[PDB]
Amino acid sequence: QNYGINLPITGSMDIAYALTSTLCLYYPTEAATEINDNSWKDTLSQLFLTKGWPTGSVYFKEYTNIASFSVDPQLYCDYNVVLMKYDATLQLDMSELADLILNEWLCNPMDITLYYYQQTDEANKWISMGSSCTIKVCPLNTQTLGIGCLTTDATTFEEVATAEKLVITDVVDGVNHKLDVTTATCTIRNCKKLGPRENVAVIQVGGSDILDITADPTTAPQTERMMRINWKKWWQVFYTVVDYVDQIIQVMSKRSRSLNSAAFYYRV
Amino acid sequence: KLTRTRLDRLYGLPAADPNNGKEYYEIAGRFSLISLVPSNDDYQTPIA
Repeated sequence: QNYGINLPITGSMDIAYALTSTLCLYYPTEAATEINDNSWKDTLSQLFLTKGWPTGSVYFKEYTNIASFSVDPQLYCDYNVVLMKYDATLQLDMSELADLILNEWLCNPMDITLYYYQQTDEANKWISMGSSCTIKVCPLNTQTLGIGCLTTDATTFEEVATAEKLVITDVVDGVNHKLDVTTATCTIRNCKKLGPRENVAVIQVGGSDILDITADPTTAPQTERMMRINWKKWWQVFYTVVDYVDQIIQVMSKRSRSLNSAAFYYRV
Repeated sequence: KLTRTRLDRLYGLPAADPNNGKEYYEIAGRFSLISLVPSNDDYQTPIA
């Protein structure tokens, strides 16, 4: 009722206390190709039914290749779980995918053909999503003079990523830069890292864990929303993540942006 | 073939009339020219 005016709230330590939550699971391909059945979905459905969860509440959206899944990951669902098939050769992309879809980025768009830019704080990054991004950046001193790159043309800058679909740069704060991409291929947005996102849980099925979400070198934390399990037959991975899906669900929480009370607080 | 001659089996275009009074031969064909140009791309200039 009284919204958007953050007023203190009185609780108490004096009184003890004595369904509509929707799991929304994703999954990769070679798993499926090895499953060798078209009813597995129905088996998962009936199992969840016996576990206390309604039928018709769980949906399976499939991603083909990890780099393909990197674009536009609008994971809109009451509770989200992402099982990623690990690679010993595709690592940084997994780390940044985790970073993106586990945090909340509020971003504004840019027009690099015209404007200079500059990052502001250790919580400001540049996300870049699309087909084939080839970032071109050229730092500047205080009165717009090229440093290690020539601004009188375009092809002498210092590239930071090639053959990438989704990459999130972090630049030295407090200095202006010239920028180029192919603005018919992919798009870059200047995002502020507002606060952790709690709707999603990412678990990895493969080699060793690599996950960190802070682009800070010093702080490489292990959150709870990042889990790891081994495998030699995907059947057991599915069965098991449903065996403990109770604990997984109790770990996550409702998205602090869609709660009918997060009104006028960034998305509601 | 040269009329009123004793030599047989003669070849080669003549210096007599290589054009037959007609016009120049015309040929349309492409040509590639790969060369090491001298060209200062952008440098050696005021940085201002």
